[PDB]
Amino acid sequence: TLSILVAHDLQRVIGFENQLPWHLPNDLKHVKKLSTGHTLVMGRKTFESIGKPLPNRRNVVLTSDTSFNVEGVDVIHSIEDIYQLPGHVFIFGGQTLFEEMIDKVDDMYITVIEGKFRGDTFFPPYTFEDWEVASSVEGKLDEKNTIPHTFLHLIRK
Ligand SMILES: NC(=O)c1ccc[n+]([C@@H]2O[C@H](COP(=O)([O-])OP(=O)(O)OC[C@H]3O[C@@H](n4cnc5c(N)ncnc54)[C@H](OP(=O)(O)O)[C@@H]3O)[C@@H](O)[C@H]2O)c1
Ligand SMILES: CC(=O)c1cccc(-c2cc3nc(N)nc(N)c3cc2C)c1
Repeated sequence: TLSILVAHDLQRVIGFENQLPWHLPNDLKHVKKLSTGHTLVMGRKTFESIGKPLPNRRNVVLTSDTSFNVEGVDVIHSIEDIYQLPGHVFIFGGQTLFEEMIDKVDDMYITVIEGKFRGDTFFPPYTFEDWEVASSVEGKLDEKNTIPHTFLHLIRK
């Protein structure tokens, strides 16, 4: 299975100045639950933003930099390499990876952040004409999670 994993706001903002624009611990728990024991593929900027691989999954970084050889990370240099990765592979960002992969993936796990943030990077437009809502789950709000959000699993029709 090849899936997208993304959090985007009401206007599809995903990032600002190489960080996520919001603080939402519940989304990180969601990412942990979905991708633990599987594979994340991410662009170089996304990797540099987190600074080290996420524990307990295969971390794969797509970059043209042939000097990239980082402990605990596998490197790939072509989109085509993604198709050779075994098991459940999640396309993890950022904007450039999402744009390159949205027409190729089987499904998408989207956290819709129900607010409008300042962004400099975006998820590409998509239409529910093309995507079946396999599930839609409102996230719970509390002291540590104060922005409304919804977890959508979309499957290509
Ligand atoms: N909200 C979310 O779900 C989410 C998730 C992830 C990231 N983000 C945000 O997304 C933003 C970063 O997105 P971005 O588009 O600027 O960067 P990115 O997608 O993370 O990384 C872009 C880099 O990936 C490499 N790359 C992409 N396609 C390639 C290809 N076909 N061949 C070789 N290398 C390729 C290139 O690295 P080289 O230049 O080294 O060749 C390119 O400069 C940040 O703000 C981050 O916080 C948001
Ligand atoms: C430290 C850590 O796990 C962390 C910190 C800030 C942001 C993110 C982060 C959260 C994310 N959430 C979702 N739904 N999807 C992604 N593709 C994603 C990607 C990254 C990089 C992760």
